Amino acid sequence: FHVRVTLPPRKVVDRWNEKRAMFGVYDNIGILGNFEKHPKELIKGPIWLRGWKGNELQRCIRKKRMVGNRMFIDDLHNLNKRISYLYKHFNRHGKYR
Amino acid sequence: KKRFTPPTYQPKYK
Amino acid sequence: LRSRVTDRYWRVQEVLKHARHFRGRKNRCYRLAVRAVTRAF
Amino acid sequence: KPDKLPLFKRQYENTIFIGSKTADPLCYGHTQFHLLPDKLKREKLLKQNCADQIEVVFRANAIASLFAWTGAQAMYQGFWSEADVTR
Amino acid sequence: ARNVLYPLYQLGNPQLRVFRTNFFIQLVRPGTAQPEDTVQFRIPMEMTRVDLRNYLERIYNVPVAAVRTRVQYGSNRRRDHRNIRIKKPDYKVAYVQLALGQTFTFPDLFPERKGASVDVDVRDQVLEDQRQKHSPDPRRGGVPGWFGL
Amino acid sequence: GADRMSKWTSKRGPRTFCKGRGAKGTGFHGRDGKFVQIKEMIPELVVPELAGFKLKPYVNYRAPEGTDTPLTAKQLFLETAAPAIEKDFKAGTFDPEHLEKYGFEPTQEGKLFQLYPKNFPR
Amino acid sequence: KARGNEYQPSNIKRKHKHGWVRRLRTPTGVQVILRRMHKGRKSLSH
Amino acid sequence: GLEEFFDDPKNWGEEKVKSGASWTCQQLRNKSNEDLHKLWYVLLKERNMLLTLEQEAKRQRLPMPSPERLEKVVDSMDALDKVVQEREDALRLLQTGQEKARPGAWRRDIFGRIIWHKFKQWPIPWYLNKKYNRKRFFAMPYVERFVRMRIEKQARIKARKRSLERKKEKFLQEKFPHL
Amino acid sequence: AKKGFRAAYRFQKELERWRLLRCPPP
Amino acid sequence: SKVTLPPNYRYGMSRPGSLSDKRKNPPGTRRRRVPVEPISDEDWHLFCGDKVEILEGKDAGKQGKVVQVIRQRNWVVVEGLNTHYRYVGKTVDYRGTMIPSEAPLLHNQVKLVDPTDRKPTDVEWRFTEAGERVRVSTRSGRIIPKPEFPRADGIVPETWIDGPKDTSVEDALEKTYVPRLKTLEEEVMEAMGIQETRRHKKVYWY
RNA sequence: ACCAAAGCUAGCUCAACAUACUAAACAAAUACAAAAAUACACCAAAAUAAAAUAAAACAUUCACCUAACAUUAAAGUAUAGGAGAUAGAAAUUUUUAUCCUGACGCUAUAGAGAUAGUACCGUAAGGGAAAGAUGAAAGAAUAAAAUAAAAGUAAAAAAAAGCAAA
RNA sequence: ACGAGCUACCCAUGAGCAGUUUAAAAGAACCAACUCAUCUAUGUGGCAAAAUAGUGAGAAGACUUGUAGGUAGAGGUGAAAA
RNA sequence: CUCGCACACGCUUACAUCAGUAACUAAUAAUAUACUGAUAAUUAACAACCAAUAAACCAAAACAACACUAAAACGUUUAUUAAUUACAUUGUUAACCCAACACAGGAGUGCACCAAGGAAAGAUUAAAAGAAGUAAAAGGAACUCGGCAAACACAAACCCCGCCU
Ligand SMILES: [Mg+2]
Ligand SMILES: [Mg+2]
Ligand SMILES: [Mg+2]
Ligand SMILES: [Mg+2]
Ligand SMILES: [Mg+2]
Ligand SMILES: [Mg+2]
Ligand SMILES: [Mg+2]
Ligand SMILES: [Mg+2]
Ligand SMILES: [Mg+2]
Ligand SMILES: [Mg+2]
Ligand SMILES: [Mg+2]
Ligand SMILES: [Mg+2]
Ligand SMILES: [Mg+2]
Ligand SMILES: [Mg+2]
Ligand SMILES: [Mg+2]
Ligand SMILES: [Mg+2]
Ligand SMILES: [Mg+2]
Ligand SMILES: [Mg+2]
Ligand SMILES: [Mg+2]
Ligand SMILES: [Mg+2]
Ligand SMILES: [Mg+2]
Ligand SMILES: [Mg+2]
Ligand SMILES: [Mg+2]
Ligand SMILES: [Mg+2]
Ligand SMILES: [Mg+2]
Ligand SMILES: [Mg+2]
Ligand SMILES: [Mg+2]
Ligand SMILES: [Mg+2]
Ligand SMILES: [Mg+2]
Ligand SMILES: [Mg+2]
Ligand SMILES: [Mg+2]
Ligand SMILES: [Mg+2]
Ligand SMILES: [Mg+2]
Ligand SMILES: [Mg+2]
Ligand SMILES: [Mg+2]
Ligand SMILES: [Mg+2]
Ligand SMILES: [Mg+2]
Ligand SMILES: [Mg+2]
Ligand SMILES: [Mg+2]
Ligand SMILES: [Mg+2]
Ligand SMILES: [Mg+2]
Ligand SMILES: [Mg+2]
Ligand SMILES: [Mg+2]
Ligand SMILES: [Mg+2]
Ligand SMILES: [Mg+2]
Repeated sequence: FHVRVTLPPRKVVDRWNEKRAMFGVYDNIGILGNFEKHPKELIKGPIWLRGWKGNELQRCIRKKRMVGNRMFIDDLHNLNKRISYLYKHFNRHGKYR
Repeated sequence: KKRFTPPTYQPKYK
Repeated sequence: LRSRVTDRYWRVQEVLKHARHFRGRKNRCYRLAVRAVTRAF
Repeated sequence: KPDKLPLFKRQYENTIFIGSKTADPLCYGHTQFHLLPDKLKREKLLKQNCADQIEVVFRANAIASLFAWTGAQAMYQGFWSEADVTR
Repeated sequence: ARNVLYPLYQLGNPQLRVFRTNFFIQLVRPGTAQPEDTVQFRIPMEMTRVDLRNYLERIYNVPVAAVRTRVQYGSNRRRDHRNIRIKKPDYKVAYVQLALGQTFTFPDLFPERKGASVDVDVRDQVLEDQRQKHSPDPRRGGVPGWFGL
Repeated sequence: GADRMSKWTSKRGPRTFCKGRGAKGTGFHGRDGKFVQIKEMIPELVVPELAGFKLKPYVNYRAPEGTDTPLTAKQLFLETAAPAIEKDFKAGTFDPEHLEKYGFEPTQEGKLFQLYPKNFPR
Repeated sequence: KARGNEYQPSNIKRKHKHGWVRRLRTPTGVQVILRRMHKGRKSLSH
Repeated sequence: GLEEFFDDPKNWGEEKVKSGASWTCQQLRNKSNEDLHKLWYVLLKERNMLLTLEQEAKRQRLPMPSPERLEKVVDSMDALDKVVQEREDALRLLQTGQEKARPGAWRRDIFGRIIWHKFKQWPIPWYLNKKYNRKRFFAMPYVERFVRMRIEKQARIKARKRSLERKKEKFLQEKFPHL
Repeated sequence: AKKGFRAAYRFQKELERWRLLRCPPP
Repeated sequence: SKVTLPPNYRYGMSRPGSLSDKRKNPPGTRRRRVPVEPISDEDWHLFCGDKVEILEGKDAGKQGKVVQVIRQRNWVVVEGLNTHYRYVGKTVDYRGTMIPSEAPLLHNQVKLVDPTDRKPTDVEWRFTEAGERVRVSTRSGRIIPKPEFPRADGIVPETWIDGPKDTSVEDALEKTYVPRLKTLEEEVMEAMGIQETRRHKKVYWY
C-alpha cells in the first residue's frame, strides 16, 4: 500500500483546444440540414461498429460476418472460439433463465 | 494403484 | 479503463490505529488486527 | 621437448625382440640391411628443399636400428640398467 | 585465397593461379620452447600446408623445409550478462621448420628505455615528495595549516 | 543433454566424423590408398617484383583526394571504344557485323579468364 | 534398478534421429521445422 | 626475408609511430592494374607486420603503438579490392551483360521462402547428380498456411512499429510546443 | 505507477505530520 | 571499426567504447529515455569552433568558443564557461589538480553570434546563387563563415613530413591507368610473360 | 537503524487509411551427421474431419468449428428436427466519392510470452521466465537531496492466571 | 505430430569367460572376473525419486556385453507379469 | 587404505603459466583441477576419408594333427580399365561422461595388482538412545510365526509343488 512521495506533474489540460471547442458540432446535421445525412455517418471507428450497438456475442458475430474474411489466422481462430464460448454461456448458463 | 509424485525442480535462474 | 485502489494505506491505517496497544502480531498484521479489533469493539 | 621432433606418445605392448625368441640359439647378430622407403628418396628431399637431410635420414636410421638391435642382444644376454653391460 | 569460388579442376585443365591473395598470417612468439629452426604462425583456417609454403617462399622468399598445422579451439565457457555463451574464435596454428640451417629467434619488440625508466623514477619521486609535503603535520592535530594565525 | 547452439565441427564427433574446416581440396586418392596431390589444383601465387616499386602502403597527408566517381560501363566504353568507333565511322570503313577487333568478345568459352562463368578466383 | 540415466549420449544417434536431414526427409519433419521457424527458435534441429 | 614480419628495429621501443593517411578510391582508380597488383602485396606485407605487432602487444600486455595503422591498411586494401571489383564488373557488363559474376536463380525451397540459389560447379549435368537430385525446389500444399502466418507476423511487426513511431512523434510534439 | 493526485496530496499531508512530530518547531 | 549500442543508451559526453563510459553504464543497464527535440542535419546550425553566447545560467551573457557537439542529445559544449570543479588526481592519501570541467548546454541555451557586432543573432539556412549553402543571420543580415576546426587526429596538413612508408604527392597523384578491355589477371599475365595454352573444360552450373 | 519503499520510460493493445503482402542480410559454405567446393540419376503420393459438449442418460440430432459475399428488412418467417434439444433460409428490398484517426486502452505482478522464443527444462515434438529506475553534468563517487511509512529484526528477552481483549 | 540413446523383442557387426574336477565346451560340478538380486540390518527430504553392508543364484551358455539399425499407441513387443 | 595406465564412446577448454580471492564455486577453512582476469596450447608415423567389372574357387574356427554338430564372420589369383605429380583435410588438452549437485549409483576394451593412486579423524569430552564389530561364566533354541540374525557349526533325513537348466 506504499504511495508515492513526490507530487506528480500537474497536467495543464485546457478546455478550449480545437477538439474540445468543436466537439460534436454537427450532431444535428440532419435536423438542421434538410435531411440527407444521418448522425451515423459522423461516427469514426471500426467498419462493423459504425452506427450499431450490441452485446459481446452480437459484436463478435457482426465482426466475423463483416471483416472476418480479412482477419489473420490466430485472430480468426480466437474470434471463433470466443463466439462459441459466448454462445454456450449465454444460451446455457445463468440464473434467471 | 502405485501412485507416485515426481518431484519438480525449481528453475535454475533463481 | 483499469481502476486500482490508491488509498489502501489509509484504509489499513484506519483499522491499525485501534490495535496499536495489542500484544503479539495483532498490532502489526492487518489480517490478525481486523479480527482482534472487531472482538475489541 | 621431444614432442617437437615431432614425436608422439603411445601406450601398447613394450617388447624387447631381436628377430627371434629368447630360446633361439642364434642370440647374436652380424649385420642388418635397411631399405629406405619412397618417402625419403633423394628426389623427394630435393623437392622438399632438404638437401642436407639426405645423410641425416641415413644417420638416424642407422643409429636407431643398430641401437635397438644391440640393446635387444644385450638384454637377451641378461644385461639391463642396473646390470650394465660388461662386454 | 579465401571466400572465393575455386574453378573446378578436370583432366587437362589450366594451372590454378591466384593473383591477389586474401590470406593474412601473423608471426607469433611460441609459448613453448621450440627448436631454433621452428617458426610459429597463426594462419587463417582456410589455409593449407602447401598454401603456407608458397606464401612464405614467394612473398617473403623464406627457404622453408617443413610445415605442420593444427586447429586450436577457442573457449566457449565464458557467459555474457544474458547467460549466453561467448565463444573465442578458433584459429589455425602452423609450425614452419627452415631448410638452409637458418635459425630464427623471436626478437624483443618492446625494449625498455633507460631514459624512460629515469623519467618514470623522477616522476615517482616527485609524486612521493608532493604526497609527503601534502601530508598533515601530526603535531597540529587536524587544525588546518592554511590560515596564518 | 547435448548442446544445440554450439557449432557442429569435427572435434565434437566420433573418429569416423572427420569434417573439413573449409580448406579447398588439392588432389584425390591414388591406388594403394595414399593421397595423390594434383599440382594444377594447388594455387600458384602470382607475386610481382617489388624491388623497383616506388609506392608505399600510406599516402602523403597533404595529397588531395578526388570526388568519388565510380567507374561505370558507359565510362569504360567511352574510354576504350568510343574514339575508335568514331574514327572508323568518319573514315567510312566501319563494319557493324564484325566487332571482335574492338575488344568485344561474342563468346566467353574461348578465352582463358572468362567473365560470366568466373573461371578465376581472384 | 536405479533410474534417471536414460540418456546415454551418442552423436551418431542424435544426428540420425533429430538431424536436419532426418527432419527434411519426411513431410511431417518439414512441418516441425516450419513450426519452429514460425515460433522463432534459435535452433530448428540438432 | 623473414624479418619483413617486423618493423624497423629503430622503431621497436617507440611509444608512437607516425604514418601517412589511408589510400582512397580516386587515387586507386588513377593507377593501372600493374600498380594495383603490386600495391596489393605492398599493403599485404604491412598488414601482416601490423597483425604480428598487435599479437605481440597482446602477449606482452602492452598497448600497441598507434593502432590506427592497421585500420588505415585495412581501409586501403578494401579500397583496392573495391576498385578491382568495379573494373571487373564494368568489363563483364560490357562483354556479357550479366550483373552477377556467379550464376544463380530465384528458387522456392520447401519452406515456402523465395531464395537466391547460387549455382555450384559440377562435372556432370543436373539430371545425373546423386546429391542434387534429392534436393527439392518447390513448396508442398501444407506450406501455404505457414507462409500466411509469416506474412501476418511481418504485417503485425510493421504495424506496431508504425504505431510506436507515431506515438513517439506525438509525444515529442507535446513535450516541445515550439509551434 | 498509479494514476492520481489525491493520494499524493494526502501522503504529502502525512509526511508533513511526520516531520512536525519528529522535529517540533520552536 | 565501429561499436554497437543498445537502443536504450544514454550519452554522457564520453566515447561509447571508453573505459569511463563502460564503468558508468555496464552492458546490462537500460535507463529512462530523455526527451530530445528532433533537429535534422539540414537544420543543425551549431558547429564546432565558432563563437557563441550563453543565454541562461550562472554565466549569463558570456561568450565562448564551441569545442564539441553531440547530436544525439542536442548538446553543445564551450570551453571553460559553464564549469563545475572536480578533482582528477585521486589516490589513497593524496589529492590535487582540482580542475574546472564544463557541463554541456542545449541549443535553446546557446545561440550563434556574428563576428561583426558581437551580438546574439538567429541563424537561418539560405541557398546562395553560387550553389553554396552558408548560414545567414536574420537580425543583421550577414553570412557567417564556416568555423574551420582541427580534427581529432592532431596533425595539420601544412606541416607534414613523409616517413619511410609514405608515398610522395606526385607519385600518389600520377595517373597511369589505360582503360582497355582486359582483366587485371590477363594484364598481369601479359606483363609477367606467363604463357598458358590449355583451356578449361566444360563445367556445368546448377 | 538494517531490510526496504516511490518515480516515468521502455514498449505494448484496439481500430482507419494503405501501397496491394513471406522485412534487412545474403562474399564463401548450407537438406554428407546443414553451413563439409568437386562424379553417371531416379523422382514423386492423394482417400469425408472426429470428439470433448447439449438433448439434465444416450444410440438419430448437437449453432461457430480455419470452405467469402457485406449492410437495412423479410425473420427467427417458411421449413428441418428421437417433430425433442435445437437448426433455419429464400423470393423481394436498403446501403453517395475523399481528408476530417485517434483513444472516458495499460504503465514493468499492467500492456505482447518478450530486455526473449533468449537462459533454463525435455531424446524429441514441446514448454518457457524473471529481470530498468540519481542527476542539466558521474569528462560533478574527499558524490547531493527526498520516505526512514509493510511483513522480519535491533534499539529494548521474561515475572502466578489463562482466544490475550474490554 | 514426437519418442526403441531406458526398456521388450529381433537384424547386422564385434568382444569376454581366468583356475580345479572330468575320455567332455556335458543347457554336468567347485569357484573368480562378469551377470542377476534370496534373506537380513541400515537408509526413508537418504550416498541413492530404489542405495550401502553382509549373505546369496548362475558363471562354455535358452550366457553377459559394446556400436549401429528396425518394430509407435484403435499400436509395438511380450519364456502372459495385463 | 589400495580400481591404476591407456584406448573407444561422451563433455567441450572446465587443461597449462602468471596474478587475485572482501564477495561469488568448493555444502567449512587453508588455497585452487573445480571461482576471477590476462596470456598461451593439442604439431603424425597412431586413427578417420582411403577401386570397380567377369572368372577359378563345396572342404570351419577351438595351439588344429583331425574331428563333433548348432554347420560356422574373417581370401588370394587371373583378365580389362584404376587422373600419377614432394608437402592434402580432419581427431590429438583435461582432474572429464550419464544421474538437478565437486552425488557411497550406472559405465565397453587391453594391460599389470603396484614400479602407479589416494587419506577413514576440523579440535575436544567419552552422558543417554541408535548403527557396526569383538569377547563372554553355566545352560545351548528354553527366544520367535518361523533357528530370522548370529555362531569355534556349515552334516544327515521325511513330505507338498514343479521333471530338470
Ligand atoms: Mg594433424
Ligand atoms: Mg538440451
Ligand atoms: Mg571428430
Ligand atoms: Mg573421441
Ligand atoms: Mg600424401
Ligand atoms: Mg531426466
Ligand atoms: Mg449429454
Ligand atoms: Mg449439466
Ligand atoms: Mg453416464
Ligand atoms: Mg454423461
Ligand atoms: Mg461438431
Ligand atoms: Mg420425419
Ligand atoms: Mg426426449
Ligand atoms: Mg511483463
Ligand atoms: Mg517494520
Ligand atoms: Mg487475567
Ligand atoms: Mg533404433
Ligand atoms: Mg536399442
Ligand atoms: Mg572355465
Ligand atoms: Mg554349468
Ligand atoms: Mg548388495
Ligand atoms: Mg555381520
Ligand atoms: Mg558376492
Ligand atoms: Mg554358485
Ligand atoms: Mg547349481
Ligand atoms: Mg476406447
Ligand atoms: Mg496391443
Ligand atoms: Mg495370469
Ligand atoms: Mg491379473
Ligand atoms: Mg556437461
Ligand atoms: Mg582458470
Ligand atoms: Mg567458501
Ligand atoms: Mg589425453
Ligand atoms: Mg571431523
Ligand atoms: Mg552407547
Ligand atoms: Mg551392540
Ligand atoms: Mg562374536
Ligand atoms: Mg555364554
Ligand atoms: Mg518354541
Ligand atoms: Mg514362548
Ligand atoms: Mg540363517
Ligand atoms: Mg549344522
Ligand atoms: Mg544350518
Ligand atoms: Mg522349476
Ligand atoms: Mg534329469
